[PDB]
Amino acid sequence: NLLHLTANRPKMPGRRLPGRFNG
Amino acid sequence: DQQLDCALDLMRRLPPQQIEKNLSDLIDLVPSLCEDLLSSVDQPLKIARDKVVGKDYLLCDYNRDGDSYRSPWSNKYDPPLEDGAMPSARLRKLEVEANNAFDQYRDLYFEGGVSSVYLWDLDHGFAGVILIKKAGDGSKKIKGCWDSIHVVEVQEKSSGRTAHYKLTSTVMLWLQTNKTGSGTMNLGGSLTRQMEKDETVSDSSPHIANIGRLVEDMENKIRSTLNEIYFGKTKDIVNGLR
Amino acid sequence: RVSDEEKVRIAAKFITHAPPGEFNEVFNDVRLLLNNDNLLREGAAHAFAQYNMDQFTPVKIEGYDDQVLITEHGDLGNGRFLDPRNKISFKFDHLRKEASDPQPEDTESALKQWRDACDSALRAYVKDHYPNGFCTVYGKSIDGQQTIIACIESHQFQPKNFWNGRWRSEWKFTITPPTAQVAAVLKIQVHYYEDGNVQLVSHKDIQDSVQVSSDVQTAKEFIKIIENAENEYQTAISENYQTMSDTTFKALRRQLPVTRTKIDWNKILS
Ligand SMILES: [Ba+2]
Repeated sequence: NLLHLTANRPKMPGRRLPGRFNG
Repeated sequence: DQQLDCALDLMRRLPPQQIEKNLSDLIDLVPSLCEDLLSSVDQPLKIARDKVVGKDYLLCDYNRDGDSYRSPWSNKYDPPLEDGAMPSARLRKLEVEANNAFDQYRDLYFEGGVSSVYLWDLDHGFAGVILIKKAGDGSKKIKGCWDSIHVVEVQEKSSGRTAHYKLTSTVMLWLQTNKTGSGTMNLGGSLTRQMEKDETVSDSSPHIANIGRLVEDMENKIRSTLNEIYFGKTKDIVNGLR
Repeated sequence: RVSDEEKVRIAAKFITHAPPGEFNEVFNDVRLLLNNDNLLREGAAHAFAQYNMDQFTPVKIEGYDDQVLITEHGDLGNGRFLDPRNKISFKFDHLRKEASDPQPEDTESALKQWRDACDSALRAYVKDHYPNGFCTVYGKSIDGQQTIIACIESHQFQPKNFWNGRWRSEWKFTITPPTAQVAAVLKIQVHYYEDGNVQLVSHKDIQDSVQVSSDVQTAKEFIKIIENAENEYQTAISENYQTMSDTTFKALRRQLPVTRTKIDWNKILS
């Protein structure tokens, strides 16, 4: 029940994950 | 389901002295949340060297693509990438201008340190991150570091005469010392604030000025809050324990 | 790409690293992230116990005044802990943080009066110096050497105001007449989390060596050493705070540019 401001910042989709995480 | 909410709650509670390891551990605990976690969990800023122009720039999730980071100076990824996300020509021009502007802002307020600005396109406007990193000189055997992460979303209108701005700013402040009287003391962490405003977009009030004013107002406010929380509230809590 | 074994190792780690007064929230978070109550039960039960002992969790025993600390020194095996002041053992549920089944217990008839004298002196010191402090004093022979181990806990939990704090101190006097070697460690953790996550983590190691005589007089002397060192630590922490604020924080960023006004953004841009 804490407010998470950083969860609703604008995103950039299409970013590849770091290699060690695959995608 | 509630997983992201719990992951973010965890980051608010685990010691920020282990902030980098905490995130790495969380992504291992819930691997399918990796993108969302990299996007929502702030980390200390890292300084890299742009070997093309010879200027320092800052690394975070916002200028990353795969394992490479984009420099705001040379507009290139390091290590090189075939197909890294790049701003449009119009946004890159705004980005160069912002970088120059926030470099003067940085000199004026911080008198040192490193800044970086990264913009990207949205369907109806654009977003940016304004990054500032300043290390203290180590006087009186105190290590100090300040990180600013200002993320702005700008929604542009068909008329081009007004825009909606939403700023979400985190500042991280780290202090550490080891002395005979106190032993080891590490006072560290971050605060995040948000605000939102419609502004006129004009030649007298262009996007960079609108964003600059909001960033300046926010960071001045957070500097004073940090002062209150770090040196007022935590100290009072310590003295309340004994 | 991450195995269950690795996930529960991480779950156990996070549980042990929960800030003072926030064990329940962290546990709830981790439980929902693992989403495997069996894995959590098997691979993370050591972590509940390790948390409580590391944190010197005070616990009320039905029938006895004041509380006792859960510590590594009280751990009797089989879910039981020692209360050395009331001379009892009890079952302790690490998850509910509840004591039960108190039973009379024997310890060390040799170190008996010394432990009691030190306990008596320490309890008065703790009630005088801490708002809601608790202490536990153990007397054991370690590697053949008679040792008094004094543990002190004091916490303030205010989650409605988004903060919690805890002091722990542990003092070991190894009796080598006519002296005693003193080793101690003092620790503080404070967490503020209204719209953020700021923590102080602090610890100080103490080495000293003092004269020993009779049980009551030595107890007085031990408490003076504890008092002097804990006062000096708390004083030095407040001095460090002043220095961090007037020196380091001020050098990291100005309040305003030298013009004593905020920026003219139009003049920046041209
Ligand atoms: Ba998603």
